[PDB]
Amino acid sequence: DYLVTEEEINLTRGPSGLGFNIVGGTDQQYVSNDSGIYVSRIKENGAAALDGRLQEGDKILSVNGQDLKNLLHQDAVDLFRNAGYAVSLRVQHRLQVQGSAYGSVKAYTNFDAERDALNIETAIKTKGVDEVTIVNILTNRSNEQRQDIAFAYQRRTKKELASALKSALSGHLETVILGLLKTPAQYDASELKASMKGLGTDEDSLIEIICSRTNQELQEINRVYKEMYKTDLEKDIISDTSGDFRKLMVALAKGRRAEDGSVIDYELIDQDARDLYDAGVKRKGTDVPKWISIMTERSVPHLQKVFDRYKSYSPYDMLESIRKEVKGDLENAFLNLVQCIQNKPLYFADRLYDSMKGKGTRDKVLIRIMVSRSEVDMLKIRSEFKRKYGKSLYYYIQQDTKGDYQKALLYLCGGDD
Amino acid sequence: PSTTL
Ligand SMILES: [Ca+2]
Ligand SMILES: [Ca+2]
Ligand SMILES: [Ca+2]
Ligand SMILES: [Ca+2]
Repeated sequence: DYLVTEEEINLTRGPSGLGFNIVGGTDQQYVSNDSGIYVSRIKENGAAALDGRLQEGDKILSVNGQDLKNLLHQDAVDLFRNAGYAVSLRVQHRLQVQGSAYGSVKAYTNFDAERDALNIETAIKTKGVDEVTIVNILTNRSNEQRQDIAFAYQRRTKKELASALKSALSGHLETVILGLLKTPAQYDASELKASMKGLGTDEDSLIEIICSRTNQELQEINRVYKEMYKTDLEKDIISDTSGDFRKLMVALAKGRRAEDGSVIDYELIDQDARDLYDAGVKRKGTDVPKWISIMTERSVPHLQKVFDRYKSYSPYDMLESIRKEVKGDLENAFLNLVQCIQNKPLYFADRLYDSMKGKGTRDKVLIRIMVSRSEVDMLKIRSEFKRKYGKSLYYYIQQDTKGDYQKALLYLCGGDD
Repeated sequence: PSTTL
């Protein structure tokens, strides 16, 4: 999913300074228990920007040959402030090279935003509305292509595409289409905002989003949430949850989980496993903060190994331990989180099965998963679904939904099996 | 707390 490259960058400090900011240190950890020094910002027309090599999110390994390993924040700052005007940096980059490789919806190769916008306008305005054409277009374009369509639509009609579709569509189909027209962060932010109703908060939707999104996704959600609603996501969580459930949700929503490490820390894997047992099944009652700290701070690959080592000590695996130890929203949040850590595509496959298996449909959950995972890991979700349930995700959608709504969801599924 | 350099 990611690539790591190292590189020596040589900067000359000009009248505007080096032109970048840093975070980190043993006392100001960027992510949980990470003491590294990271570039947080790069100023324009500064030395780093005009050089081009340094990038935000870079880890700074050394300055003028001095290693930035396990330093106080101030000691790293002092090494920069006491450097000369010729500054040599060894830096580590982190590059994401996955994209939509495991998504079911790909960018349409022969895309033409103006053509799509015109054909959707025509479909909206034909007598009776041509929902088939609207579904065929919008579910067979990537999210960013949909944004270009919406821009071209507004330019030619002087009306917003989402407003026009609110009038042209109804029912679950409208929910699907309007969801697809939001960016991933806008969609997640709006779903979280809608779930927070004070004492009527939709904990299940809160849990699903907060427990399953990564650091990078949550950082974008936090930024977009603030722009859209003029309040920080964390503040709305605090005012709409309570108890240990609130502390868990707040911790997860920060999106500061330890990032994937190069070295597997076997000693910490074992110690975390013992701690989880000692805090839960081994004792009367539960030390919930210890569970929260471990499960929100460690990297996902680390915790995967922790949960297996936990079985060496405990007669019960982590999931059945949660069921035995806690109840209510807190129990449901831990259960979702542990499933997300162990196998995220299987987590979504099981949530999709649950949304359809019984009487009627939990359309809110079904739609949200099909919209939000279609460009992420729907191909992996489909593989886990077929392996566990024998029939395909496509088949269950077909049995539980009908009409143009069904057709849109099957396009988001992408194919059978 | 970020530090400008
Ligand atoms: Ca129609
Ligand atoms: Ca409507
Ligand atoms: Ca116990
Ligand atoms: Ca059903």
